[PDB]
Amino acid sequence: KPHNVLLFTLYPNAAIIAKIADYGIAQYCCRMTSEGTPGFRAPEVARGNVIYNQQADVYSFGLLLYDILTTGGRIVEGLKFPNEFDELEIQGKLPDPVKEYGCAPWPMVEKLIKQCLKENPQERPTSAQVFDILNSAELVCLTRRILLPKNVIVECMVATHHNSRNASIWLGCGHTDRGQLSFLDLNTEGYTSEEVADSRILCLALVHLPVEKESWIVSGTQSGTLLVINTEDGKKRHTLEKMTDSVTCLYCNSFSKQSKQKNFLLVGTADGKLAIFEDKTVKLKGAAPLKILNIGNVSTPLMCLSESTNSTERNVMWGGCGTKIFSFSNDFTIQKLIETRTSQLFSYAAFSDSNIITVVVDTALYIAKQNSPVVEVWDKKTEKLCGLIDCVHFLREVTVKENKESKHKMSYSGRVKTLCLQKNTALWIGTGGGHILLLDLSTRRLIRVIYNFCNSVRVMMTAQLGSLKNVMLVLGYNRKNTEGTQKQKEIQSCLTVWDINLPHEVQNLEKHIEVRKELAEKMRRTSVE
Amino acid sequence: GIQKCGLKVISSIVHFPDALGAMDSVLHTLQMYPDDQEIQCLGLSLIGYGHLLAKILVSSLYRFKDVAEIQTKGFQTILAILKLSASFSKLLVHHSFDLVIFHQMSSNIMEQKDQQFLNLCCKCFAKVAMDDYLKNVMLERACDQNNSIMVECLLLLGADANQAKEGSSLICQVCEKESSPKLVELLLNSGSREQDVRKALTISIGKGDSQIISLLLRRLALDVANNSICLGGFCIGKVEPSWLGPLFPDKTSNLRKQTNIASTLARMVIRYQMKSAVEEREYITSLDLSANELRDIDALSQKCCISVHLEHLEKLELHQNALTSFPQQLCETLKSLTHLDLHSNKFTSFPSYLLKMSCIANLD
Repeated sequence: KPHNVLLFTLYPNAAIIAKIADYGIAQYCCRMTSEGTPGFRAPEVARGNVIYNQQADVYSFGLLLYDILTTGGRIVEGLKFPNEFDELEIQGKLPDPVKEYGCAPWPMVEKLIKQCLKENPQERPTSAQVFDILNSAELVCLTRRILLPKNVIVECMVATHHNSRNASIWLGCGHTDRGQLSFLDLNTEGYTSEEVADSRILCLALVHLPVEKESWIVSGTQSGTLLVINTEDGKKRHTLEKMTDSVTCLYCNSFSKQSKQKNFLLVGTADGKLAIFEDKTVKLKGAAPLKILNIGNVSTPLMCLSESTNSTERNVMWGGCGTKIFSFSNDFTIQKLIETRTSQLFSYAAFSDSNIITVVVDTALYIAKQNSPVVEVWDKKTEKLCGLIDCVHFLREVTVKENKESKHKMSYSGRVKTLCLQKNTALWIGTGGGHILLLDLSTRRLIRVIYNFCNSVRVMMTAQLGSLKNVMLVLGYNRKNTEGTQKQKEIQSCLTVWDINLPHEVQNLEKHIEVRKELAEKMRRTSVE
Repeated sequence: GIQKCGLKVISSIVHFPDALGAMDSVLHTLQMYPDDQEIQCLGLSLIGYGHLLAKILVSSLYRFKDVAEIQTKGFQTILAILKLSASFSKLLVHHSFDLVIFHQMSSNIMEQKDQQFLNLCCKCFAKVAMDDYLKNVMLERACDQNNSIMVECLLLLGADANQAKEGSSLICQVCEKESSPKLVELLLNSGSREQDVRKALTISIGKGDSQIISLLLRRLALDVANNSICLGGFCIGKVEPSWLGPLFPDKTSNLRKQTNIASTLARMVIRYQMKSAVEEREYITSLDLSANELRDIDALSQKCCISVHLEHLEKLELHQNALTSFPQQLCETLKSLTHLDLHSNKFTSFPSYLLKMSCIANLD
């Protein structure tokens, strides 16, 4: 019970925090509360018709996880309804920990409760398992998984950071050839549908103005209709100057070079006709494309854009285009034209002779190609391949024994789909499979691979939510071959929210267990000594 | 003064007809003409073709730490020996090799274009650090001598920092030798047990240090994710504002990147390791000072460096100390304390000015 757990310190990253009082069992194993306290009690022990099992301490522990989650909300209300404090839980009919009591979801432990809270005794996870799935460092960071409606195909997202009271994630749509935006809250999870264009949408961006207290959203679609709608009013829309190819990448920058606040927007067309704009001019129908910088050719489509990590160098932009990476500054002219296909480290060619997908800016440059299981660590000045990090060099090292059938799967699946770089700690790589890579760019490469939570990590980016900032949105997929024989698959997009402190937690926890294993053995020696 | 000519002659014929007590005499001629006439000391070149060989190499390179490119002839010899007798490294580290390989990789080699050389020395170092035990002494023998650059390299290569005696270990040692703050910061941020860091306080508490203490408290008691300072169980005999200073957050603190030096050597060695292995605001609130036996807290009641972060405390615990006479000036400084408890102290009168506090509740 929450009364038999004796805390030792309130410092999270400590070695000895909780300790269950062990005197109780001594008084029982000698003088044999044998039925247990009413509220914190299993169904097999209250009915009294069956001898106990180790699976009784698990149902009792499952409830302990229910009072820690809800911060003792069942007990407080259980003191003025004690006959319903026991019987309500004595059958597995106790309510949802979130819908009843206000608490953060923690959706990888609401599942561990729903396992330790099963009626059948031998169906509850044994004590060794209830710890081996608490030792995971991915259960303690996954903030809330949000099941999207059935059969919704989204491939683009954008967050709202100018409002930190609460946030929403403006999505897109792919299950229709005619595009439509899909607003989505975060605390109410109300998925909203609103058709806004006649061609499928490819990317969005969020432009805010420090005046008038509004933040419009922009939409890039395959036809080229650049449409803009207000945050509040879903009726004031103006389709800007149509482009020639399919818009593929937009952005909102930090370019305040007139001694005051000012900003632009960079529509990435599918040949390089990057039209630059202004932050306050977006309202007018058919704005002025300031400097349309046709970079490549129709056979060279832009597929990404980025911005520097530091603000000291005046936020030098580094955007990809086809296979040719470039950059610019306040001048809005190419100052670098690094090219990757001409790479002299050939083991395979088309990994570099393919389209770019994303590039992140740091003390080096990390680049992603289509169907490329490798990221390319280029350099800014030298323009050389300073590092080549293949994916399966990590995946194939854990997928040796726990994956046996893969011996016929030499045509491996799982390719880099998106990059996201934490401030200075790690690099988040979203594979085409269900994995997500945590690479510590400083010292050691592989931190952990967080698999078996989706099937295709298609979009990934960071955000800040309700003063609990610094989360990492991860929009994966999920497909079930219920009717695979009908050459169709049922896709279920599964947005998640990872605590950005994940690469620390996963290695801070793996030390936390080592120190306790070193103590669990030395404590066994005081018996023999 | 003829041994120079003798070795100059041997160096010629040792090459062409595939010559086969050669190594014996060419060794004693070093000990016979040492520390002088570096020309005969270039004989090291012939060694590239009884542990006395070890004691005569580390003593030769050290005594000529920065003499000339004889290190390039020394390390070439040491590299040639290693690739055929891998066991030899157990003998080098046994001697003064640490004294000579730490100097080269740190004698301002960065910012100097001797890339040809460093690649040699890192290749030589790539083998001395192969054994799991050798790193644990390549490291330990880099902490006695204050060397921040190398102690960072041996950590990115493993070499756990919690292995020396368990009851006693690196952090307890590094705190006795009056080390540099940059040296402690690397052991804590790496693998380092709590039971050893805590013992480093009492060692470093006896002496008055403002930067070696404030780096141990930051790892022992600071929950930045929850804005707290859990200094409860520690039996710190007295608290001073100079320690808690660096714990409170600062927005101006922003640094350069200088540790990249040790990061380069970390991968260069790792590169030669594999290539030889493959082929062949947010003001914190909770401040707990419970078990610290404080007979007085006056040290905080001044206008010290923390008197601007205490004005947002919102909780302060001083229970189970041996306090008395809560200072009048303090209880007017922390104008946002809303949960104060101080019980089991040896008070003898209610201060009666505690209630003058701005926004207090739950006085205990």
